[PDB]
Amino acid sequence: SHRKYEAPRHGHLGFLPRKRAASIRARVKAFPKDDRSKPVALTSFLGYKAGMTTIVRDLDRPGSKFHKREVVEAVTVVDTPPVVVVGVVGYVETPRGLRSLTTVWAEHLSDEVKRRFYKNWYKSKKKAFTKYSAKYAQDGAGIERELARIKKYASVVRVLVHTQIRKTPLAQKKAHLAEIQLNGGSISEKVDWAREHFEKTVAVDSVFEQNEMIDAIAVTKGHGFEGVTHRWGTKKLPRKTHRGLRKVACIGAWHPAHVMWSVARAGQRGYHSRTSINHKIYRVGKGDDEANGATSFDRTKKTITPMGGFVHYGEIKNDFIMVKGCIPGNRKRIVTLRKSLYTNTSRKALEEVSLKWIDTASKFGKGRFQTPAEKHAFMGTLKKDL
Amino acid sequence: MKVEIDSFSGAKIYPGRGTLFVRGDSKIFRFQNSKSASLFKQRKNPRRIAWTVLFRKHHKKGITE
Amino acid sequence: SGNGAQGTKFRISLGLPVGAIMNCADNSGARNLYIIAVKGSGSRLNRLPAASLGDMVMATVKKGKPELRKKVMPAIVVRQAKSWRRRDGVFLYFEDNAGVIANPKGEMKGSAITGPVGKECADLWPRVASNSGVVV
RNA sequence: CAGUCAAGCGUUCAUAGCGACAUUGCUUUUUGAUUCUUCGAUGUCGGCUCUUCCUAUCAUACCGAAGCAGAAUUCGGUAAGCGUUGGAUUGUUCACCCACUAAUAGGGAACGUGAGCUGGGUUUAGACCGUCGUGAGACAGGUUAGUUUUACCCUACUGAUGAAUGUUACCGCAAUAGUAAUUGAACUUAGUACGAGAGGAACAGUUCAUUCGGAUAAUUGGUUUUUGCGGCUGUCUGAUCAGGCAUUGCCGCGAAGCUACCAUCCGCUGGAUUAUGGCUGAACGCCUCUAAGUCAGAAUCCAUGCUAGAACGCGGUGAUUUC
RNA sequence: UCUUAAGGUAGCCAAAUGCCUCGUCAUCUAAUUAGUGACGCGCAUGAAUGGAUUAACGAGAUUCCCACUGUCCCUAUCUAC
RNA sequence: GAACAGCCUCUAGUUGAUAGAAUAAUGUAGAUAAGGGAAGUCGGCAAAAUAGAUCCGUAACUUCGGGAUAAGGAUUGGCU
Repeated sequence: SHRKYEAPRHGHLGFLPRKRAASIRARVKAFPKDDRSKPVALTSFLGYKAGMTTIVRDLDRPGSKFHKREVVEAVTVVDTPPVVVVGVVGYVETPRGLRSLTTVWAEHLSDEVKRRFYKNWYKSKKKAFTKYSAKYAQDGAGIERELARIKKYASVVRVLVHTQIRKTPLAQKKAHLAEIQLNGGSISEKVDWAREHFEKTVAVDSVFEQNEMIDAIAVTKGHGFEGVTHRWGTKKLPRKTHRGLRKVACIGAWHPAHVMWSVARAGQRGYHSRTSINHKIYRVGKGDDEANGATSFDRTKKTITPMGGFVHYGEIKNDFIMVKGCIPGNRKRIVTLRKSLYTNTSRKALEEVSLKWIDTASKFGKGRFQTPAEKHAFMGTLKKDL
Repeated sequence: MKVEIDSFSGAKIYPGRGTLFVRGDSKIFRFQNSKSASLFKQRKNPRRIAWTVLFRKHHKKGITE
Repeated sequence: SGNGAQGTKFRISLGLPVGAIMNCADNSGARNLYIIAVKGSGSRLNRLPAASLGDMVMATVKKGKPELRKKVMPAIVVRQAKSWRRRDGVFLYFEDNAGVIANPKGEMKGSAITGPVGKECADLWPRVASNSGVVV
């Protein structure tokens, strides 16, 4: 017999299986289509999710009730110290997909990135890329020839980079190393761009510009085993039900004599690789200057970390990025910022955003002051002050 | 952007933070947070709550500004 | 809601589901309005049609003038009492939820409004804004 | 439920829409007919919950026809991608109103779904009534009260480990499988086209909203064993200070975490096509969208994108154990 | 007048008794197969197989209202085991 | 305290219920929830609300005994 009353199915079937992601760092499944007219540029960056704040901006859109009016928006602050380029890999296209031809690396590898290749680094001889560096120190004994191979073949070249998490305030000390595709010029231009950038750092101000809709790729916050009621949002069973009410009542008809793949079941919630799109860049801030949170309307000497530090993260002494809204993953998590795979207009991507005031009150409670100067100016003299 | 004042605690209300309450007499009361809002709604006197700006002013403590 | 809509309204937290008695804030003679439907409301299984500030509901008068009782008339919500946030960023509420009787066109049956009137309702219905005393 | 014929209705006019007398079918969502299976038992109405499927399409996309001027509508095609509600009365399926709505289409899945629930009804035993019976008792007549058991096994499903291709580590590829967005209103076009008037559009452009989905906790709200701070009662520690106990003693506030369309953010652009409208053009010296060839074209399909990554699919790269 | 003697009187009623039936009218609701008040050729009410009424009482059955609420919109969080 | 109520103590008696670690889902037993307030459901089932004492006020109906704590209001500590 048919469903007595229609209702949409609970949950998106296109996000299955709701299992734990294979790694804490989410990879970029797809990179932007390459051009040749455009110059060689990285198409992604790696940063760390620090926390969220609030901003006030003078919204302008011709036809809304809030035209030329102040709006309060949640923003996510991503701590993004410059990533170090160490290596490049060429991919040749084959009738079975892209296949990696070879990976050329850099003469000297930082101990932070070299720590990635170990699971017990302290109790090791640190023998890592030693023979590779021995192959180095000569002109092209095994380096220029491999780069020539990558130029002659390998329709796709991706630069291997790693994060500067000694600069980041985490307890990690193990650099996240990933691949960023280069999407400009020819293969020769991409390869010698990588070679020239070997052992060198690149900052976000080169990759991402202000007022840019980028994509965020991250592993969402994990929550362990969850029941169907919170994992899929199915309706709670009535109060008077033997054997529990946080269940799905009927998990299938008699025939087919199996539980279908589309019935809601309990299992792992969260910790999934997700790529969300169209997140606007609100500010590309630099740590190598004070007054990160100073706007042309505030003009107050003030960094971006709130009073008491970002909760569970700390300080943003590096470069950083203000993404509007929320992004997948929790704080302290490595996120990947990616260029958009299409050029949207929407009268929303080409909206010129200029912040008026960004909140730095303490997120560790109901914060009242933005600066300790403001706190002192309000309270006055305290007994702790002599 | 202009900053509001708590109608109970006299605190500095920055945008988005706090709450607004409109009485039947159309008297707008702005609260910095749930503490001030709840103490107001249980009809407590700011003049008699020790940490409020009104109490501070009434007991003359910290008037050098 | 629908043809007689002067402008658009941002989403406001739904605080007045079907079955809510809200005060009557006009001089039409009704004392309260019983919400029985919400104009423009969506359709979901086991989900009550709920109202917010400034949208037209279809209501009945349970207390008030006999000639206003026992019939079904359009009404408009002018105070919500369920705290909603504006794009400004502030969360505000009134101490009671109240509405006024109107015809389907948006013309108010009563002649005056007692108490404050929400800005969104005022901007949607100029007649309510005209007869209202204070708009917040 | 659908055809065929066409007396006739339709101001004239069989087929715009319909169509009598007849006749051909399909369906198994009615109910019969049967008695093949089950009486060393297949839990037996409805509702709730949830998934999927069908199309005989209610709405949404694009179209053809009209007794289509416009608006509204009616008939039909490709179409099941996407949705199809909130309530009063009833145990009810079915009904029937009140409304919202773009719409409130019809169905299947052991008349889906009771080791999922409930137990209102039916259909044990108690009891009342009416009629029937001399009586015990009967009554798809009414009424009231009436125990709803077991999963730890196998499989399926949801998640989670994992032996073994020298070892170990890092970065990847992508077969295959899944896939997702949806609908409305307002401004403007425009009081314009159209129309004697009454009335009254649409494409493009903006602003929101509905349903759905995936995240997130800046803010607001919720939660309080932070037993964090304060207050309070009774008692106990000789009094004070500090505390114990009252199964978290109670109250106010309460960070953090978790979390709410109760809060915020985000939800892509290319190609092939279906109907259908055409080009050239025979068949058939004329014609003809079709026969050869071909142009456009739908919420369709396949890609782009998104999810997993084959634990017997794979690549590249680092290190590779000697007194 | 006939049948078996009498032919349903006071009352009461779609009642725990009415098939038709979700009876008809009024009221209660936005909407009522529910409730109440009426009506009564009443399948098949009715006088100690007791009729009608009835204050008080009731872990009896039913309807509405006020209060209250996570029953629900629509879920979330916390504690012990 | 009205109280061989509940709650805390004295004398007396026990400290006996397989334990350790962790804090997932679903449970069992307790709770709390913005706005609405029965829209849930066969049905307000379950829960909440009320609650002691003093003072005030108390309707229909009635077998004059009741109904009645009807309904409905206010107060409540400490100290001198």
